[PDB]
Amino acid sequence: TVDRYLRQPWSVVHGIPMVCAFAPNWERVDNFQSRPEDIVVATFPKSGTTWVSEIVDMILQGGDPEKCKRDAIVNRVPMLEFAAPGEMPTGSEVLATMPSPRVVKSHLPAHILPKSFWDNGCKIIYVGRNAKDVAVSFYHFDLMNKFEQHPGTWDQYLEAFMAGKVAYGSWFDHVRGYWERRQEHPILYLFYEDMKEDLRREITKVAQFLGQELTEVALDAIAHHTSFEAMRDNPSTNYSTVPSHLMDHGVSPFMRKGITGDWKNHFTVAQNAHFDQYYAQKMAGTDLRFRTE
Ligand SMILES: Nc1ncnc2c1ncn2[C@@H]1O[C@H](COP(=O)(O)O)[C@@H](OP(=O)(O)O)[C@H]1O
Ligand SMILES: Oc1ccccc1Br
Repeated sequence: TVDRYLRQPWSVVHGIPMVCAFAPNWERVDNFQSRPEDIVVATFPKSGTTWVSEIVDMILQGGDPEKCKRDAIVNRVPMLEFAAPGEMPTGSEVLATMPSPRVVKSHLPAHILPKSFWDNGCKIIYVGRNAKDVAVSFYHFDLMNKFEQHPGTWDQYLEAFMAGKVAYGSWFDHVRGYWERRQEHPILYLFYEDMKEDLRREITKVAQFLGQELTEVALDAIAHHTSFEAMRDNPSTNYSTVPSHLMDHGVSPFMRKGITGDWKNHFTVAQNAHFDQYYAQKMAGTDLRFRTE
């Protein structure tokens, strides 16, 4: 019954391209009832959502791995806007029966994140990643995720990505939006590259933002269980339990490569030069900066 929604071109909601299966009955997102205690993990897709979600859930468990093994991260951290009409309950429905503090995954741009989150002052942890690696990760993600419009070739996908036509829209608007919205809201704004550089440093910042104290032992336990290699091999976090007819894990696994700089293995010389010129124009007039190396 969900099949008619899969592998369809993007729908649109509030002017933002949307996963086809997610777009119907969008009032469930507009009118989502948040709780003041909700923790929002917000990202442009493929920017480290799963990685930070597992860290957050681990902090809430005091660093105990086994409370995070009992269920897959897609059930422990539902995505707000997820829907699979006729096969699965929506993310919003699932969240209503979760005890507090709810950890809420979402990829919505800040200006269409449900206004309840802003009015309850919910803590938001945003994760940004450099646009080149995001493009690469999101291309391979769409090759394997049947919810997505098929991306065709990489060169055509990169063009769509730069023009903000992919699901959830313009990367440039997405990352700048949450960067500026911290002026009126508590937002911890993390960078994927900083987490590659020094993961324990970034865990400590997440912990302080959530008001949690971590012993030295728990910090090491969290870092040990959120390494790329650990999360790739963990069935609870590597999405290998998602059914085959929704994600073709053989095309590309979710825990694909987990590095910074895989763009160098995908951008052609020409694509790289054209991207850099366009990026520099788009990112002028913001102090927000990312690292590609
Ligand atoms: N512990 C970890 N360390 C590093 N990268 C991780 C990671 N867990 C997930 N990732 C990477 O995060 C990306 C997925 O992002 P999201 O969780 O927002 O969907 C993928 O990037 P790659 O496709 O470049 O490998 C995935 O490999
Ligand atoms: O399920 C998805 C669809 C599109 C982008 C990210 C995710 Br996660």
